[PDB]
Amino acid sequence: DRGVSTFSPEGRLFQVEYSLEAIKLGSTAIGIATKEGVVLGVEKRATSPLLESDSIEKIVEIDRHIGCAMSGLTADARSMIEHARTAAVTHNLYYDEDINVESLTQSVCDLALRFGEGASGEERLMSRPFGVALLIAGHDADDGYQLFHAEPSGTFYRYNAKAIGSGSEGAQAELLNEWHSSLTLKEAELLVLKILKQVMEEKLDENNAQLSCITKQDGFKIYDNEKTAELIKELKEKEAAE
Amino acid sequence: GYDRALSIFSPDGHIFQVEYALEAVKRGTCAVGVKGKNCVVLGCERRSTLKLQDTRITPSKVSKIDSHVVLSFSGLNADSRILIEKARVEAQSHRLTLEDPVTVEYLTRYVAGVQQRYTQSGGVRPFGVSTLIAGFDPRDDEPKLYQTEPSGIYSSWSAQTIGRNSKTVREFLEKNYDRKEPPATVEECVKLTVRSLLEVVQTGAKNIEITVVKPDSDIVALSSEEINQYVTQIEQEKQE
Amino acid sequence: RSTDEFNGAQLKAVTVEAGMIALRNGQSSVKHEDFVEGISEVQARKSKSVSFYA
Amino acid sequence: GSRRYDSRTTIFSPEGRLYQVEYALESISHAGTAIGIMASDGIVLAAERKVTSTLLEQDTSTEKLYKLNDKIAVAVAGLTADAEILINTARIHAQNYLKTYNEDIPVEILVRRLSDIKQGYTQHGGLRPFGVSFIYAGYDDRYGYQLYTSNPSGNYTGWKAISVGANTSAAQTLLQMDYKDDMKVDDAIELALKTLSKTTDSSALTYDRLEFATIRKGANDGEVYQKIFKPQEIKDILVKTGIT
Amino acid sequence: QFNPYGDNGGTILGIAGEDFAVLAGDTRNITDYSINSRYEPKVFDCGDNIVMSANGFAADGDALVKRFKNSVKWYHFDHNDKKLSINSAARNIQHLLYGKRFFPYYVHTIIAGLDEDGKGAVYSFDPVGSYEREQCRAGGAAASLIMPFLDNQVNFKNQYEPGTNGKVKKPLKYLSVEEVIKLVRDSFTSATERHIQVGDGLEILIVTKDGVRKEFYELKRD
Amino acid sequence: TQQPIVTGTSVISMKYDNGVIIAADNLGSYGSLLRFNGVERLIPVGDNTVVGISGDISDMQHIERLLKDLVTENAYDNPLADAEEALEPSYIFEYLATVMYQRRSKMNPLWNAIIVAGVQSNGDQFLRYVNLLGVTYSSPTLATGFGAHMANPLLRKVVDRESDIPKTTVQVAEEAIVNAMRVLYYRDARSSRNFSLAIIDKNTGLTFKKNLQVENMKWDFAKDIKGYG
Amino acid sequence: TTTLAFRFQGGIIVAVDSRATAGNWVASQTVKKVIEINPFLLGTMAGGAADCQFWETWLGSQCRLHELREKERISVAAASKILSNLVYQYKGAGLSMGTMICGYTRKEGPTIYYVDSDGTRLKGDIFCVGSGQTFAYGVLDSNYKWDLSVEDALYLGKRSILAAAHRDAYSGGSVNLYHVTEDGWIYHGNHDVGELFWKVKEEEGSFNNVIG
Amino acid sequence: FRNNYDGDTVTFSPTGRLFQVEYALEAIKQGSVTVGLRSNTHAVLVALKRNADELSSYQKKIIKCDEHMGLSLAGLAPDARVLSNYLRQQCNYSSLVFNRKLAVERAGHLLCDKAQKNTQSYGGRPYGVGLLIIGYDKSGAHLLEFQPSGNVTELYGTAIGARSQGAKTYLERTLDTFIKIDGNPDELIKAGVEAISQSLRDESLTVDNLSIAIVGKDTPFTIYDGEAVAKYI
Amino acid sequence: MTDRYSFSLTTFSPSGKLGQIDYALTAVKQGVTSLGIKATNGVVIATEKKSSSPLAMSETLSKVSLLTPDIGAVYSGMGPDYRVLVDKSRKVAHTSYKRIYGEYPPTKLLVSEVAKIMQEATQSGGVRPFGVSLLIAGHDEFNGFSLYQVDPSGSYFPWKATAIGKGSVAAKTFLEKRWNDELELEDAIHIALLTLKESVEGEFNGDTIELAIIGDENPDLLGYTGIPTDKGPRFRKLTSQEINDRLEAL
Repeated sequence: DRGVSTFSPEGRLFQVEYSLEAIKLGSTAIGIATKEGVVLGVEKRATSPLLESDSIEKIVEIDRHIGCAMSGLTADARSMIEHARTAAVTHNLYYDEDINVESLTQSVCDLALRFGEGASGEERLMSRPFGVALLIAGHDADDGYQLFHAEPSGTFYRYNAKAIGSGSEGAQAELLNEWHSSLTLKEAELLVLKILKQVMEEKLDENNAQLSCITKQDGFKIYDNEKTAELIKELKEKEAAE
Repeated sequence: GYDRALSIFSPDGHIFQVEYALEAVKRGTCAVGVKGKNCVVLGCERRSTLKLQDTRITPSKVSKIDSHVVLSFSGLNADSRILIEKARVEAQSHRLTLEDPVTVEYLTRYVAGVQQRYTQSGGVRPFGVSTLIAGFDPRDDEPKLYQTEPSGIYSSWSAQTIGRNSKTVREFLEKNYDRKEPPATVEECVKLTVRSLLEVVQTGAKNIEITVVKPDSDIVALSSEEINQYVTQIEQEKQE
Repeated sequence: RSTDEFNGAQLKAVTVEAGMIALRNGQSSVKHEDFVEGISEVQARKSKSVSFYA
Repeated sequence: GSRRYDSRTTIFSPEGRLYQVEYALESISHAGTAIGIMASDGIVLAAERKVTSTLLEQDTSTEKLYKLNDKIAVAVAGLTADAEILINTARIHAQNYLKTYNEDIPVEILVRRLSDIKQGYTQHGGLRPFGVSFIYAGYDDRYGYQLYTSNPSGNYTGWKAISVGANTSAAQTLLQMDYKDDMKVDDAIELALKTLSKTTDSSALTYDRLEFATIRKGANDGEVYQKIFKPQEIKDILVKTGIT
Repeated sequence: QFNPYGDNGGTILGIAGEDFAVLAGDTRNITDYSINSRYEPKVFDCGDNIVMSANGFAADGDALVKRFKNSVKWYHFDHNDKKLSINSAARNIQHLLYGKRFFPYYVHTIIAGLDEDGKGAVYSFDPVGSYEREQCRAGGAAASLIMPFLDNQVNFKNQYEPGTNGKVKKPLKYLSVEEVIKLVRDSFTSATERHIQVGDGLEILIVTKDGVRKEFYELKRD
Repeated sequence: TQQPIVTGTSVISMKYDNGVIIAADNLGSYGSLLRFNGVERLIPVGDNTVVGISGDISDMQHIERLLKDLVTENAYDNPLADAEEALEPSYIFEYLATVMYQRRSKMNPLWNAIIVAGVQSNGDQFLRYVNLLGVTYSSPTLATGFGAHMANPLLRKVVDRESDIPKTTVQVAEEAIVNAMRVLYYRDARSSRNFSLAIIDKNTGLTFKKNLQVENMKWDFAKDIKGYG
Repeated sequence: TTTLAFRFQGGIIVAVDSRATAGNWVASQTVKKVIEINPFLLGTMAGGAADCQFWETWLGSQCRLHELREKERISVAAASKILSNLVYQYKGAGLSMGTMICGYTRKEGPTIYYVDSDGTRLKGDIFCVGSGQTFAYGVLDSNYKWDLSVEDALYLGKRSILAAAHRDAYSGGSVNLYHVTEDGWIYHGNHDVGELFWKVKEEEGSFNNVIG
Repeated sequence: FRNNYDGDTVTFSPTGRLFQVEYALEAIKQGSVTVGLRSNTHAVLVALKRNADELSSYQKKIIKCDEHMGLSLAGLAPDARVLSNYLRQQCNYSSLVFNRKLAVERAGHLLCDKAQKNTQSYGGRPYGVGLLIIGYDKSGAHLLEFQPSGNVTELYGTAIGARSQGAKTYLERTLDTFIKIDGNPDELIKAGVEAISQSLRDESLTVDNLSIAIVGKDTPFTIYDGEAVAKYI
Repeated sequence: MTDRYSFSLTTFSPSGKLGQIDYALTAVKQGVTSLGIKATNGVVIATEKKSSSPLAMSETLSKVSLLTPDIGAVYSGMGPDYRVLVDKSRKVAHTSYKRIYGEYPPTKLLVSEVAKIMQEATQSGGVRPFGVSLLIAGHDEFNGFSLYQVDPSGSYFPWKATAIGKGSVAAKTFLEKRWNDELELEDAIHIALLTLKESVEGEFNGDTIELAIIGDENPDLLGYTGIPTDKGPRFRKLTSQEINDRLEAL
């Protein structure tokens, strides 16, 4: 067998190459972060009118001032999110302090890393690093507002703007030009929805888009239905000039 | 015992096991849930064809997990038995430690975490088992109908079909129920569940179980004479 | 010194690759620089690129 | 050496049906026939031995019908070695429950736990699973007589008649035509012995190739009495029915 | 049967200024009637302007001081090279001490350092491991001689504002580092005279934003 | 909890300008029974340290195995031995101390009192104390057990403080130790005239004088006493 | 040591002391005996301060995990049972524990559970803890009325402490007051028991046998 | 190619080579280039910080172990995280008990033993990462080269990552130059600037991408970037 | 360091029935001949025991071993597998047996314990089955003399007569006729030796032929005759002279 132990000819881990394709199938998630708020907007998958769109979630609270988006294998990513939650509470106990987004990002990668092959310095009970990527966002003083993109590689990069999932490639191409330092919260919100309709297979609705923010004022706060609708409605009026 | 990797990702980014698990679900005989705003109505096919099988002591798919939380399935009949016991201990563990019976929402996550552990471990094959979980949340009468996948994902659904031939059954629910307003009464809702099941069952009144669970831990089973009563109405629609 | 565990055949490929590169640049004469680049093209692994996993 | 080589029986099959379990049913049907016929007033349980060797003292050695306790008897078909371990495990389980609660274990509970052990083996045990089917003929007051059978799968199913071992279909078909819901234990004794002879290639199925047991509540003063019938008692009732 | 824990006396005096904090302790080390050492500092700055003394049994304190220093390195790792808060340092010591409650460490541990507004802070630890913020709390063996003196004249506690006797007390006043050295010295001098354990020398660590300032005052050596 | 049997008592010491002077009785008393005689327990390691050991002799052997073991472990890997990975009195002191504290936490401490004395490579004088309790201090003059109550003050005269460490010459310190054993013989019942005097010097290295004996004793006053009441 | 909490029509009144004795000397005359487990729930500190700080901080840890997972405010009933099981298992350690876990939900009304190091879970409406639990019990029960204003309920609690405070030796310091609404505790401020004692003495003419 | 033996760690080819190590040498060349040089009194690391794209911020490649010691990662990035946490603990322990700082030679040796162990038996990947360990101690300045195999070697300069040959050409010419420079930070750093421009072909430096650190007699471990490194250029 | 196996090497053949059980059995058949006749007043067990090399001591080679002083046993198949299985069986019986009873195990009981152990070998990954068949011949109150045959499959049944090894087919048939319901101890031995000659001809010295009976009780052999109501060893291992004697009375 092709273990974690045994590498590809190049020297890459097998699981890292495979996990790229796994994420690709996943749900599109778009992140634009600014110093006026992190805006996370995600595509909600829907197969029936009969599915109830309230119950499902793809933005998941990990902590009072920490929001996350997930893509990849969802069921593995459901555990990933449970343990991330544990880590945060455990730090809060030790220092009486809200974890830096950046440290939290590292603490999660340390926990995906641990296999099944059988070490001699470490505890084994998995088989692989999770083949899921996450966008870990949040607010703290030192760095201001942050957005991180964690890879299955065991590598974290901070981003201004990052798109993962199906629409990874086409959303990123626009986000390079359109993202700026000048942008504020109301600016950012409209842009995300605009990119989202092009990469959405069907129509854009407020009932298959879910927006949230991390602001330091509110912490993690999921937007109600009404705000979401209104920014869609506002975007329509401008599109019909053309 | 076993602990070696079987969670080896394809180069098509999927666990092989999880795929096979999906294949298994289908084969298990259909189960249907459509919730009203005043009930949850559960239908399922059971084996009773065989002359010289006594149904009283042949196990019933529909399972008490709590007085107000019930569970049905499609999938491996061996693995469900294990599943049901796990839920029963958890259900009681909540009354022991946090007090009050499981909130339904909490048991759905418990059931899902078992499947997830099987994918975290390379040793343990996921069960090839999907379940319908239905009940009334504590201190409340709100009907919940939940659905699972054997891969460890859960979601709430207004109506559901799992098991054999979901195609014909799905197409019927898209025309016969609409989400804007649920069936008004228990009687209107029983009729739709019944109508849907008979599509892929073909008649019977003796073989099929319909179990209505209403609020405040009322579980009551339909007599064969009551089942037929709904069939008698529907025969007239089909004629006109 | 650069080349380690390469046969006669492999070395030969390193020099042939250099001329394609010199031609592409459009130099009259091949540079030492081009041979180095042929070494990591004859290599199985992909040529030097920015980080992205490692 | 050990890394390279594999004999994993813990692959999740692509057909939804584990291949090893498939072959264990084949192996069951090589072993002789055991028949459970549930009547209102008892379970008539009868199994033919598969040896027929003359030097072999079959008389003494019961090898298929083992009395666990007063209300519960098991007939074995399948691998006799694998079977021995499960007999001791099933005996200790009924005793432990009887000690804790002061009630003979309901039939349902006992059968379920034993099935779950078989299941466990292929769940993540790494073990080859036991290639045995057991008919657990049991009684308890609440539910009357109860009849369940197990599978190498770790699945049990209740019945009013079941067959395991050889000639599953031949036996099952006769019992369906001849047994009626209301026939009592008394009839079932006569019925069982005759259908077995007719399935088997033997001209007369001798008393010495038979094992016979009944579990009945028609034992006076509201009591339950089992009796593994001794080979010569099988012989007298063999003569009446005209097999001999 | 070994004694559960020994003792090594001493006395320390914690005072919070309002931009600085001063932790002073006798340099003597004493057990029974023998002076174990003349000069062996007890207050050590352990880092990020937090000074620490675990007065009482010195042996217990060597273990505690080290484990706390190991966490100072790691506070940078966990918080992405950020300043170790006095509050955060307090919680970390607390855990160890709860862990060594079942074999119970005898300490009165006072940490002093800087809070968020840049102010003086004095947090003091009971031997089991509870801690509370306090304006001034003395520690050690002669904690009880020293502490009311500081309470009365700093806080003006029951020092009536004249005319409004019984009601209003004298208005609270600013602390300055110079005024504070003069108080500390006086308190050590009284303790020297009535308590055998205090004397010989005093090693005062003044803690300011820009570092630690070490200054040494003689005390009677008889 | 170890029950102490055969005991060493008294290891006396004082610092001077260039190094340390360390001296001990040699005798393994077993209460009143002087079962063992001539027990050397000033134990050298390199030129730069002599480890004077007091307290239980049974434990003393166990402690010696650690010291033996520490010389081999430093020697491994590296060739260095000029002074770079050479031991220091600090390194040896701390190594013992950590270990001792582990045993005393389990309520089974190792029952000894250890003075480590020596000279650093830069040349600074090193004199610290560790004991069963793991009370750690550097002090200018030291004496353990019975020695503490007379030798501490005795040695303290000549060097009373840290700024007398430069003042005191090797000549004053040598004189002070000769007297000190004469006293210790007279008024301690576990102290023979037998002594080993080690000069740990940075300049000349180890000059180790074994088996110095004070051979001349005071009893003049005894003859005058004849009364009783 | 005098701490109490008692239910009334408008909520719960929690009134506590702050004097902590090490030895016989008051080592700290002010001490927070109000632990915010979370922003809606308050525990009283009693017995060993270290046992209580660690164990009510730890409860808070589970509280955070419950708020994320269930997305529903943490029941009063739940949080008390999790402490009671934990303290029981570890009972006979030396852990010195005595806490009334107080919270006010709209799903159970205002509620109090007394929990002990024993692992007792007692529902109640009057609970009081400490050496002066006998004096405070006397006054309180006799002027207890469920149907009562917020203002009268507060001032009863001030008086209750004060009566008990003089006579109990180790109770003194200052009084921390809270009135617990539905949406969590709201602080009703600190009042020095010394200063409080002047005001009552004059107004009501109480403590007229005491010569102040 | 696969072939040979590499799913099985124990088994080797006729020659004696284990394929696993070959892959791990390649892995270095794919990731970050970093160069080191040392004089008798200072030890220098010059690391080129890199990213995936423009909006990405740059990411440290020197990870500070201690005030007296450091390492820089170039092959597998999850592997490096492991070893650094591990090495942080070993310096603490050695400082605590022996009162003596973990000298650079032993530190490479403890490290070899850990990697070797995973490759000795089934279970456990080879650590594929190539680390360049600096450290300043009583016996002056050291630079070691941690092979994926578990071999440490003392060098005066070294270069790792693809097209490392260019850098080595320069360093050998100025071997003598570099060593006899002593007490000078400026001088050293300036040479190392040039060493890495030899490596880089059809590739650009940027001053913020260039990250340089020293540790020495008078200097603890310090990282300089931006305006700071503009001085040494 | 444990083998990285984590699973049963033993698989069901795709036609049913374990590969390995079949594999183990062949050894018993290939190995040299043993026969036994159960009798009413004893049990005769007999085996060929050919010189390995004339220079080899042919007395120290044994195939009869003791399980209890009442019950002895002989095997066919792998020699080294037997030795270990005997040692395990002494412990499994004796200690545990004494704790729950404090006697010697009856024969029925002893035979069943052995059956489980054989099964557990096979089931257990990293451990391949014991391929030996033992005949355990013994005495108990409640069943008179008994002979059980224990197969390497972990299954046992009692037999009037049985044989294993090469000559089993020939032997069983010869015996079948000669066996009677009432049997003399003397005749059981004559008949046994007569058949054994046909297994491999020649070498009928009683040295190279190993013969034991589970004869009648002796307080003589017991080594205390002070109370002679105590059961003596039922098992007797015959001398070479005794065998020599039997050849003349055949």
